[PDB]
Amino acid sequence: ATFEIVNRCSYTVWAAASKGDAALDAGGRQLNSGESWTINVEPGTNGGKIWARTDCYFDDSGSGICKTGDCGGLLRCKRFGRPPTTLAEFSLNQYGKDYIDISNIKGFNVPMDFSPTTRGCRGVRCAADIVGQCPAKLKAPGGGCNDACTVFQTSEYCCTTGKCGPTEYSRFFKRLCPDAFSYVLDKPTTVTCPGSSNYRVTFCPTA
Repeated sequence: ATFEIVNRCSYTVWAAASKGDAALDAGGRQLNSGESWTINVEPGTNGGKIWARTDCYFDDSGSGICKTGDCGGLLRCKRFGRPPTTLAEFSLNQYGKDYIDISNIKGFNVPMDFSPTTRGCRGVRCAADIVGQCPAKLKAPGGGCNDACTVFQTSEYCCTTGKCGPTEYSRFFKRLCPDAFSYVLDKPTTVTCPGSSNYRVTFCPTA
């Protein structure tokens, strides 16, 4: 599958692509404003994620640190990133279908559109100014807006035991971005696409 990752933000972002135990394609790339990166994602990739990282620096060996979304200090991500991270999530060729979503469960850093570039299903977007509107306790010191699980680390917010429900914090993300997951047990906003679709992830999508 082809994924085009496009940075339309005014700021640089360091794109990342991983399935949690390995990079997808090169795993990461610096994208200055307006740049894109086209990757190949293998068919059958399950539990893949693409995200932006902000305010990074790396040395010539590709080791360094990002203020949002850092993946073990690497340019070329092998593992998922540190919150806060707006997440484009996908599982491909799953019993004949692809499944895509955007999630704020791990917070929000950069606005995102995640759309097919082939026919037959909708895209989703979360492009409200969540960072500017972020409630005080969720503001991350390095920038972006943490989820309440990362901040409070209890099942009330993490949905590890019993049956978690919405909180004022989850409702904040949901109100700003109805089409993204706001907590683990949110009513799903996943889109079912034809198997073997192609996609575009756009940071700071055009309104």
